[PDB]
Amino acid sequence: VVILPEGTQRYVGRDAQRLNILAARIIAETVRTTLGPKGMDKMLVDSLGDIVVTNDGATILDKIDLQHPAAKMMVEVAKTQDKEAGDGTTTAVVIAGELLRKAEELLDQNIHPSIITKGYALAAEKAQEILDEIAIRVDPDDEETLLKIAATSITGKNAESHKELLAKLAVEAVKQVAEKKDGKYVVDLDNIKFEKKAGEGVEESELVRGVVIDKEVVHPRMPKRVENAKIALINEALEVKKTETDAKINITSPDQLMSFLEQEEKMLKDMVDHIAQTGANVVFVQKGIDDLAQHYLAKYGIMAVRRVKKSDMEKLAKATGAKIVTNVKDLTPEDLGYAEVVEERKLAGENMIFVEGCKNPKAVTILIRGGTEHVIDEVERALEDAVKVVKDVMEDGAVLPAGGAPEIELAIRLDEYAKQVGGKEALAIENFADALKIIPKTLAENAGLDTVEMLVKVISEHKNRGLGIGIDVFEGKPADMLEKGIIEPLRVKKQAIKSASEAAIMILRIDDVIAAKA
Amino acid sequence: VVILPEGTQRYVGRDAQRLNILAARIIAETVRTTLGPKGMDKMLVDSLGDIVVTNDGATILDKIDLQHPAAKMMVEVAKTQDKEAGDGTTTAVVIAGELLRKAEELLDQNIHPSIITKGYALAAEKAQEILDEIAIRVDPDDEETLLKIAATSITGKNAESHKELLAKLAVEAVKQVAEKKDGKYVVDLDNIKFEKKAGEGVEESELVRGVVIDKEVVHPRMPKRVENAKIALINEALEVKKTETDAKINITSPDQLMSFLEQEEKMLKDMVDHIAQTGANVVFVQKGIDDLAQHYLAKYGIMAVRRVKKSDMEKLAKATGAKIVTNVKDLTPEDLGYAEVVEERKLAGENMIFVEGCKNPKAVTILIRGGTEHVIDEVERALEDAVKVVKDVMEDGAVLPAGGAPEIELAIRLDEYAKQVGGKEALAIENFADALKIIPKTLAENAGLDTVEMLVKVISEHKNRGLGIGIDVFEGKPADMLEKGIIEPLRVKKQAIKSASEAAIMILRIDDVIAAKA
Amino acid sequence: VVILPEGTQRYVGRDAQRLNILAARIIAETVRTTLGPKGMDKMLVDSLGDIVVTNDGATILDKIDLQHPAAKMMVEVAKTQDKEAGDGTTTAVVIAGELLRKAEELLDQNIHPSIITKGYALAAEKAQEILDEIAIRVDPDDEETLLKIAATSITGKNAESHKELLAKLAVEAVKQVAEKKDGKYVVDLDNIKFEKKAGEGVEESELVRGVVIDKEVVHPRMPKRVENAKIALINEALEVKKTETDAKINITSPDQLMSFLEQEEKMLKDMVDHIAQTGANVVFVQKGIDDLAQHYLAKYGIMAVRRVKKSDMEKLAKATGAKIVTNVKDLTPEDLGYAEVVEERKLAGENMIFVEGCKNPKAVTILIRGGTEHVIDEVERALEDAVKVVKDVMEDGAVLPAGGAPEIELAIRLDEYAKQVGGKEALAIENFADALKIIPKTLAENAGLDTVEMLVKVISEHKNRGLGIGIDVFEGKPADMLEKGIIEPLRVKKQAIKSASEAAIMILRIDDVIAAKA
Repeated sequence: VVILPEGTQRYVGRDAQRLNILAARIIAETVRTTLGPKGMDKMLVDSLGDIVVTNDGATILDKIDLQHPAAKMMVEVAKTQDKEAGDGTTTAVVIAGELLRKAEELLDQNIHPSIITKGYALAAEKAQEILDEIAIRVDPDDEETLLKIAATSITGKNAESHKELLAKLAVEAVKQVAEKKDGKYVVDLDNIKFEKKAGEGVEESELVRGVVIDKEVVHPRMPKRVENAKIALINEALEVKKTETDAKINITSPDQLMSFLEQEEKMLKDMVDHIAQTGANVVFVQKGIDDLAQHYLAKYGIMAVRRVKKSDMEKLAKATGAKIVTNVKDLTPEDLGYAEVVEERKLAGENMIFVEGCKNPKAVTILIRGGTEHVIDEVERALEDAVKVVKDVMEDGAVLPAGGAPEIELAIRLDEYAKQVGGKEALAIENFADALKIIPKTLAENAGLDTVEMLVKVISEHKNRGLGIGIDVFEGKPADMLEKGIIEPLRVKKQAIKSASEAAIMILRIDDVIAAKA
Repeated sequence: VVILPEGTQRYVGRDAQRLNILAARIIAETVRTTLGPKGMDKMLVDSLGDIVVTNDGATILDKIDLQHPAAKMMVEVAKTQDKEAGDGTTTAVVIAGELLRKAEELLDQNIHPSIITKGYALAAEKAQEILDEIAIRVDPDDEETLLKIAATSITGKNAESHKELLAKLAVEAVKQVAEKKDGKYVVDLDNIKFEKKAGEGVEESELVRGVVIDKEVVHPRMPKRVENAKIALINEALEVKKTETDAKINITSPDQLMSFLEQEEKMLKDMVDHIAQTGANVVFVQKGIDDLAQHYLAKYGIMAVRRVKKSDMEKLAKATGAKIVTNVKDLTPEDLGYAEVVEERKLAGENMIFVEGCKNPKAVTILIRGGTEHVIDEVERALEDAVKVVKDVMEDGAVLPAGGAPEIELAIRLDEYAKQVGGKEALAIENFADALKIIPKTLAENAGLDTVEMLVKVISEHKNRGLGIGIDVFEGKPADMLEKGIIEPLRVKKQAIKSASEAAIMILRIDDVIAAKA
Repeated sequence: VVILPEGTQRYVGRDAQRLNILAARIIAETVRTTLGPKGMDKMLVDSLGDIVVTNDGATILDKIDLQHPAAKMMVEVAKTQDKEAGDGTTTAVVIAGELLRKAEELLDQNIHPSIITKGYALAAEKAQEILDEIAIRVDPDDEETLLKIAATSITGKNAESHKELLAKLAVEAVKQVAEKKDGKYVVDLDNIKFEKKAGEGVEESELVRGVVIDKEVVHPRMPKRVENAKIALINEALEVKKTETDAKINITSPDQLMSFLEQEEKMLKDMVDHIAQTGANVVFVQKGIDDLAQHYLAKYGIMAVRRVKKSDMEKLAKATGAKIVTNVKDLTPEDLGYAEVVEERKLAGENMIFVEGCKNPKAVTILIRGGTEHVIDEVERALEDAVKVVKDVMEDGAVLPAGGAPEIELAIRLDEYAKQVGGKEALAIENFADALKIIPKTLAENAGLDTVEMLVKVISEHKNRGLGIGIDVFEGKPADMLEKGIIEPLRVKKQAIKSASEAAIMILRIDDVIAAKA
């Protein structure tokens, strides 16, 4: 009997399983080649011909147009990993793939899915306990650590050539923006601007203790540089105000034509006059500025920029100290901000306003320079992770070695744990532990090393020497990640195992796939 | 003669019956593999490409694009179960499938349909008396019982890995929200919000004795945290009011251009002033909030949120005690609510507002966290069922054992009831009793146990040890369900038989199908 | 640069392997469900609506229209197995598939395929030795064991309902036509004919110590039954002969039109007359028989058949003892054969000739009766196997237990062998040993038993009691196969392993698939 529409496709039991797992395995196999300091990049071109060159796992999975649903779910793993911890996106997708691969060996041995699923949930929970335990508690503020986290992050990415600098710029920015409260920090990444402009070299990028607005000084007669600038922030358009209630002038005598043109003229002037009287010499207006207004600002020697982005008004406020005022009328000197220098400056041709030298900015800007548009785009991404990863540490105060060290310890510990629980769940558990080895395994692989030999060396060397033993892909030998300074946030590995696990266990429970026709 | 339009399909008698019962049987066979704590899930992809991975029967049947009308009939059963009792969607459809299957054996024996129908109705009514009679009455808020109900509900779903936590949250939320009238409890599930947000793990989900609104503080200079918050709830927009009747300002002198602007200016300000005067320091406005208003509101150090959903306004009142006022002017201190803490906060990046720590909230929020969108989506569903099962018991005050125990009880007795009425109705009644065993049969079937033997052992032991005996899928052995806490609501089983029966009878009365071309 | 033609497909490395192996495994999982006493059958309908219902692995794979190259390669395994041992066609394919599954696990470890390949060959050669050792030697003609071989061969098929009768016929037939040159037996399965005729049940099937031919007695006045028949076997047609060299009669007088006519008559009469003179009373002619000749044979009371099939002439000779002569002229008494009864009978309404009661028939016929044509076709296949496995044991005094006992013995021993080889080959040898368990595994699987549990009991017991311990699917537990009388030829296992092994190694060696557009 015709129950489902002609065109609907369906797979049940093992077919549903074989398919779903394979799609996931293939996606993981697609991004794993990107993982690690010797991992390479992918060039992606969408339907419109837009080109994206990047090493980022999340970006890749996001830009690429996947079909198979199982493959789409893996994307969720990378996306969530990215929002919560920054780095580790390729790691989570890769681990998720391997977990499934190891589960199908069991699935094939006829272990009921519920058992595998239960075993994994146990291993996953136990992996978090171990991580919280073997993590290196650190000084949320320690610059030396924040720098290694940043530098380690900016590795195996196009921008690695200038990681010392970029790391430095990334740590400084987060430190400044970071808000202290209860010996515990909180970082709002919106207080860090990323302004990019091709030209020069990446080595020319910098941190501006203030804001870099891609705007211009409205009037040519205004000053292009103001030293000890008193900044005023208004978001009310400098123009002739009209009531909300409909209203219309009723001219009855010829003299009114003038009296009303002048009244509007006076209103416009009084606004500018009011501004001047606060002693402000620089004004940023979120909205428009009539020509007459601009003219008086110019005659006052007041520099002015109009139609400034809402988010840009906020950064200026936090950097300069200035307080945004809705109406010019309410502007007082106590609302002006400070900046050592504010000036129009041309970058790769285009003019831009620089508000720098702010006392203690609560918002900062990283100016990214580079040889081509594509270059500065992939630097901005590298920098985005660096910032988030630095953030993770200042907020968590916990760090771990990299090089596969965590995944290796976990694989040793979780396996021993398996023996403790026994039964068929112990099979799922030891399989979970096994799957974790793709991280160290993939690192050596991408480095063109003999996968089998390396694992043998690190595991044993790690078992002997300790928690920090991981793979130094550059030197192609086991090494102490801690001494090498190869370090990452605890959160990266925590979120990575959480998302991958939950995703795997969800996919692993699907024994019936029913897709309609598109 | 050409009576019907070309393309019209028609089936009569055995044909009409054979196809109708087949589609239903198949729809039942499709969701049965989802039944029980060992049941699996289905991934459903629609014509747009949106993915739905779940275990819930109603969701499945609802999301799938069914063609055959008899199949569409079954969708009604699962749906009604879901609204009325929450859990039990799949079993209702399964029983309905089985009932029709056993009925056809009688049709084939040439028993007139009206007799089979009569037997089923007799059997179904008798089943309700039996269910009401063996039902285990317990007291409405017995936390221990409620926790077993929620835990039993959560098992067999993706979330089961964390059922202890989720059960606890479900129960707490319902106990708090529940209202008692005349020694009777009534629960409006609208006083329980579910907020989702990927990141962390399902293990991080919590119960907020207050409200989590997905919005942010409208003004940057407003506080982001208010401790002993005095909350004001207003829905009228904080903007310049206009009459319902049309009006237009008729300007006649220049001095007016200013006088009217300042009047609107004053109106805006007066509102904010009035709010401040009540003592309020946190205000949720349902409509919009003018820049000028936000500016004054800010200067007062009052946190404010614009465009808050009406449903969220209602639960903020229920929770904080605040009273929703329409016009700012009518706001009073007695209209203000309380919250131990109200603060903006970022979750996986996106900002949010927490109104936590209310005295005796009447509405609460279960904040769900998870590794991926799909995971929190399924968790939400599980939480939904859990909550409704807990509601069933607080309102009904009756519970039954699970594991196919009730069905085995029903099967025994109903079969004995048959012997009583005798005749041909007796055949229909004894078949209804037989049909009821798919539940225990399917539990064993999805667990990989020998259906025939398990069925023999339960019915046997059940007859010796009574009501409590059902199947323990996790131990592949019969067991006292009451002892193991494997318990479920009386409503779940009652509503199941009701909908399963009426549907089966309706289909069974059909001896002519007439379908027009689409 | 365009090297290959558009439409050409190519896969390389892991892709070529993934594809090839997945293909092989799928084709193996497909025929897998027919293995063992509780293996089921498949109905194959080709493009011409022709229907085939078997349990035979070789028949299935040969009839299915396979697209994938890898799949096509498994067919050769099934086919070569059938030609050499009869049974084990499915086993060979199932093992080959598992062998590849276990090998990709090593491929994923990045174990060079050269190593996996070398290891598998060691395991295979070792397996042959082990088989030759554990092989139980018996008397090639020992009826007792011969019947056990046949009876186990037949079980698990449609004709098992009558495995006693059928085995008796098979063992009897092969024994009779079997030739013992020098203390060594050799058997030509061509001396055993299979005749099918729908009608009655499979129980009426029988062994004719002679030949059954689907022909009729050429002339009506000829005897339909001849008691102690003196059979004559003529090859040339009984017609007016003609020279090889072109020739024509040149008539010159009326008297010749008649003399040449009477001469051709005389020629026909002499032939028949001559035959008659030998004393022959039954005559099978391979070619035609002129109407005049028929008339004479009739007068002489000689029963004759014309147009007898060549292969039947040879069976008639081998059975009756008659010597086949080319020209009637050379036929003599010493050439006549003997049959205790040559008679015409109707079967399913069709006339057939029965030559039975032969002295020491060297060619024999098994007459197959059945309920339908399909039933009869499947019994014929069931018999073709019984006949061949019996043949195996008469030429090889070797026999082995079944129920997966051999594969279990091999898995245990080959695992030990691995240890003394060590290194990565050890891994490969272990996987080859592991792979061998799908036999016992799927035997239990098809019986509905628990694979994991069974495997543990069998191996445990086998280790305790010895070589004969295997799975008794009918009783659902381990048992002694030798006592139970469940034995198979040594050949079945030896060939299976070879074919499976050589094919697996061949596929593992591929790393580049290049397919032209069809």
